[PDB]
Amino acid sequence: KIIHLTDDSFDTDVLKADGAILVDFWAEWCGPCKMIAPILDEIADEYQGKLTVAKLNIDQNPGTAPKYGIRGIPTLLLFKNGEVAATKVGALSKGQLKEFLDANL
Amino acid sequence: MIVSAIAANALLESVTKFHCGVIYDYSTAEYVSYRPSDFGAYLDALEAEVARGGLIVFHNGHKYDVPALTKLAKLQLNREFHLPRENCIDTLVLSRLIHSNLKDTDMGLLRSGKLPGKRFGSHALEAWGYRLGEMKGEYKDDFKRMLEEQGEEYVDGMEWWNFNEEMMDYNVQDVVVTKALLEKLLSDKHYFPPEIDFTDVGYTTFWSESLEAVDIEHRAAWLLAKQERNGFPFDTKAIEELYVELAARRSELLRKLTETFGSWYQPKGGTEMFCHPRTGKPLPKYPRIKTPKVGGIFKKPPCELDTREYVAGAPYTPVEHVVFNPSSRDHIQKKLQEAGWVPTKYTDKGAPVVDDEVLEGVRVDDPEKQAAIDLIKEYLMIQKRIGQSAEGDKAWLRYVAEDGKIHGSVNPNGAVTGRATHAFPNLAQIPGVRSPYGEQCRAAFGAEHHLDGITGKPWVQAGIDASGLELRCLAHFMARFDNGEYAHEILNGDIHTKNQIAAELPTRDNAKTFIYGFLYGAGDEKIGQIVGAGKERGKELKKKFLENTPAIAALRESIQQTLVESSQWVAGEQQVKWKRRWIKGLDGRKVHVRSPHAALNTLLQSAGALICKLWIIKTEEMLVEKGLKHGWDGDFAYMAWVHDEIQVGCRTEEIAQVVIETAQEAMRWVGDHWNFRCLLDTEGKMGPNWAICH
Amino acid sequence: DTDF
DNA sequence: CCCATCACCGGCAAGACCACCTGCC
DNA sequence: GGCAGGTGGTCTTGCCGGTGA
Ligand SMILES: Cc1cn([C@H]2C[C@H](O)[C@@H](COP(=O)(O)OP(=O)(O)OP(=O)(O)O)O2)c(=O)[nH]c1=O
Ligand SMILES: Cc1cn([C@H]2C[C@H](O)[C@@H](COP(=O)(O)OP(=O)(O)OP(=O)(O)O)O2)c(=O)[nH]c1=O
Ligand SMILES: [Mg+2]
Ligand SMILES: [Mg+2]
Ligand SMILES: [Mg+2]
Repeated sequence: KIIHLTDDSFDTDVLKADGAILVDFWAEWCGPCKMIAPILDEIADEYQGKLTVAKLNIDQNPGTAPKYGIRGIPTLLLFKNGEVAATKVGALSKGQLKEFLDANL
Repeated sequence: MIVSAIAANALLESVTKFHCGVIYDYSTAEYVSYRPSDFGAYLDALEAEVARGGLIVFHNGHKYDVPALTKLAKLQLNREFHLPRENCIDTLVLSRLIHSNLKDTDMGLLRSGKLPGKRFGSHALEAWGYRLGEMKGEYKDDFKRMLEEQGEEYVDGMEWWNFNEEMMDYNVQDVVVTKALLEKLLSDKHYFPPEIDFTDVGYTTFWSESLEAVDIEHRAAWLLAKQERNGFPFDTKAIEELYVELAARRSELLRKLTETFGSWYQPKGGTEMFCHPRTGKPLPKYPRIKTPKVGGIFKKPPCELDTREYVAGAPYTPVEHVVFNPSSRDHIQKKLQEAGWVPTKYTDKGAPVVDDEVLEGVRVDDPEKQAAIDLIKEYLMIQKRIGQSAEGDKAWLRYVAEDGKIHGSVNPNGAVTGRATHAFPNLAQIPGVRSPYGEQCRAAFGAEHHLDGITGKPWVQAGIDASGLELRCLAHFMARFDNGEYAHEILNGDIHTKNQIAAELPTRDNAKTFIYGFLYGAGDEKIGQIVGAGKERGKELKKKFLENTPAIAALRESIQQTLVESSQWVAGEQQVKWKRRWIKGLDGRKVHVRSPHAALNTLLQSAGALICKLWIIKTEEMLVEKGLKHGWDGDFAYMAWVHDEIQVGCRTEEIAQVVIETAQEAMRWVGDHWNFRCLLDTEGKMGPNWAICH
Repeated sequence: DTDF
């Protein structure tokens, strides 16, 4: 359901994706990342049509993360036509994420 | 006897103006103040006391007040003022001697609440006045409040730039506190006989009737103060070029290491605890967290979005992108464990031990990572040399004065055993000639780097070192047990080369560290580490050397019977009943014993220190009585004293040869003075710098 | 006997 | 540490502290 | 303009280690 990005695929999957992409910069050792994971699994399903959820593990793909200045995780970057439309850091709740998306979509 | 204290516009190094002075005369029981225009009268009063064969008491006068007055007298009045050593008394020297135990005997002064924390184990006048109970308030505090009233900003030490009546008053308080300290120290029956009123005697009686330790300490402090003023001729250019070479090698090692170890993300910043989202239970397995208390999708009263990154309530782990840093021990442990290394030994705070011992032994699988471990070991040593020579706060390059010399500080009795301490910078921890870059570092310190003021020709260096000091002290104390057998055998060739061969050690330095590790109670595993083996060889070496000279055990036993009366262990500590918690030093002083297992080290390390203290005192005294003058404008100049070794600058090679012979004669004199049961010897070397004189 |  | 001892000093990493920023009242 | 909270520096400790005798 979710697109697990890689360094080589990020360009062809995020910055050129036609649609609206919500990229989650995470790490396996982070608590909040584990909290927002199920929320993403449901938001990806609810918004299937008007948005696409992608995930980039900052450990496995070290070339992409530095380019966006990750200073905290989980980092939610809403890309809109190759430009970062909105950034929100933290393990938001289903309602806080729904709000964030609806306001920027 | 008179008690005094001065105030000036700066430290000895840059003092240019005398502000005020106070003198308390025991014969009149009155205080006399001297303002800036009374400088000449003040000097006269001090010389008047010297003319009467009296005594002048200062607190740190040997190192500051006396030399400051000489410098200022020449600069402001154009007079040669030189108070003789035998007429000066220093409450700081006396305090460091009688009360060397101030890091433990100060606990209940602070637990109870009576001493301001910042003055803990301090021998300063403020500290001592607090303990005595004379503190009326700091002068710096009064100046700070006058400045906070006028709106002006305070700058470090600006309270001494100009004279004022507040400084004069605080000067009088300085003299009252110095008087209180003098009388509290003289009340110690162990050092000053109660039969004599040391505040009503001439200098000759003060030195003859008081304990020998008081005289040795004042003579040592006066000589080492002169040594500090002399400085150690330093080769600034050579160290600047070495710094350029080391920095280039560091850049290359860092380049190769960052090529091999890429950057990564790791947590940095979290102070909260991540807790379970439904139950609320803390989960301390995860890294520390930060939960924002402000933020949302929108702002407050078609509502305008809130573009700050956080949402109030949404936790997140703060992280940093980190490039490999070989100077860290966390990065090294992390990357090496990610390469297969399995840590064996840890620290009692929860962190694997990453030192040269483990690093030299770490074995991974990737050949590149294994080679990076060697780049790390080189980088760490390179960094040690760069930090000590140029970048550290106390780096040599930061301490070179206008005279091209490093005036390292020395606390004549900083160690509990009677040894001295060295700092700003520590000239007793310069890398040894047998260590990496040690020859260049040691060569940078040398008499050749000083050009004679008259002929302009570089001076020559004379280095003298006590031969097997502490082992000869051991032979002395155990001669009553072995009838002087070891004291005689010890001079059968070099003791360290004989032990090296006997123990089958690679170097003579390894034999020194082994014999001293063993003698001072090292365990089997420790002796193995020292020799580069295990606990088996440790036991072998221990029983081989302890069986050869069994009187060592008897000496240890006798020490216990004299100091300890019973003991018991609770938790990690030993609860000792002390029959007497001290050892009588060669000069009679009390030498605080910290722990029963270090009592033998206390006995031996104190004896050697006191031996060396009289040696450097007698050597200079013999040189002076031979017509030689001390100073760069004379014939010789003490440049450094490293426990049992001296480095003296000499105007000519002939003078250096005389210094070497005189140091040997002074050592034999010291041995005869305290009736040593072991012959004391020294080894001298003539040369251009420290690298060649050792 | 005692020395120290 | 079933204890080598005595010392100084360096860098890293974490807290403490402080001026000064947003955002809401 | 105050209050609460956040941000970015500077300073201070403590840990862990290396240098000498
Ligand atoms: C610095 C200075 C000290 N003094 C004298 C007078 C004071 O009683 C005494 C203060 O010594 P300080 O060197 O100022 O000692 P401190 O406690 O302020 O800080 P630290 O010990 O770390 O150095 O030295 C002067 O007369 N003029 C001066 O410029
Ligand atoms: C090197 C070393 C010395 N010391 C003490 C013992 C020594 O008597 C004193 C002087 O050290 P050194 O002068 O270096 O050695 P030494 O005097 O015993 O023998 P030599 O001069 O002939 O080379 O410092 C130790 O306690 N542990 C040590 O590791
Ligand atoms: Mg003073
Ligand atoms: Mg020696
Ligand atoms: Mg020596």
